[PDB]
Amino acid sequence: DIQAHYDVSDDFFALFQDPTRTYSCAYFEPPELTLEEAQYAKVDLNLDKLDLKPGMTLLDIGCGWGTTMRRAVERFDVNVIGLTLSKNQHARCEQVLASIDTNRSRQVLLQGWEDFAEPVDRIVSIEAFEHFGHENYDDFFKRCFNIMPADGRMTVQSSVSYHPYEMAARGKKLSFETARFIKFIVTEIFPGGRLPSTEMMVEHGEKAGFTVPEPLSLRPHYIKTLRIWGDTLQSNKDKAIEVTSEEVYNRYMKYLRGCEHYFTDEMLDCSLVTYLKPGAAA
Ligand SMILES: Oc1cccnc1Br
Repeated sequence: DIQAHYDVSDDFFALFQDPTRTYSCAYFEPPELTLEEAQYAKVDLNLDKLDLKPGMTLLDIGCGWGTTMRRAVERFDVNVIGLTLSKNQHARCEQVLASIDTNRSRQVLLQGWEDFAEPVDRIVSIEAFEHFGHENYDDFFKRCFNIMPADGRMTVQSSVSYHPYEMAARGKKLSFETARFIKFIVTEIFPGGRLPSTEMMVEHGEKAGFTVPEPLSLRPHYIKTLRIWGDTLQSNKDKAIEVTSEEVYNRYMKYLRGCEHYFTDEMLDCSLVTYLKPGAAA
């Protein structure tokens, strides 16, 4: 109920996101890409790590509006299974996947990874991990390990914080201030969320039996992403307030400007972590 109060219509998000409605870090490689092109570049950055071969099945955990799954089918000629908890995203994904000219299997399930136990070749998860909760991390990596073959690979892209000990080292004043903003994100933007640390993402993966190379930082790309999101929301103030309220407009400008600030101050990061099964190709 208190959390439900923070429910926001998809129409609001459309007033600050690119036409694909991607609600995650873009990849500005090369630097001159538009937000929309950078969102396709981020999908490619993830898929290009997964050693995907024709006829494999890719699981997308938190499949959004289906952009990742569509690009995987079109680029790699693979079957796809998407998991989402959003009825609207589910509806859109079925139609996105049905639209694709292919013989490959395309499936979208209105459920979480907890209830998913089908064999898959590869797994991608782009900024859903912040919504799982710390106590679920061992079950998540065990599930992911067990449903993949000997050459399995997974990418998880997640916003991350630092252990309070690490935060204290970079200024106490800045340490408490960051913790408070994180509390705001996890209360008002992603209610019930939890930012993991990169160390947590890595060590939970290793405990489950994965090889974990050095994670890729997307920090500078998230700064560019949040700058464009904030500037776009600000340019649509009138329409955003009209579609929601002044409260919600102020909340999301605080979020977007705030994240840009703490990413620039290197008190937040965004990690793309690769998880390799022992039999993964070299
Ligand atoms: O299973 C979950 C949990 C949270 C967010 N998305 C998914 Br799919």
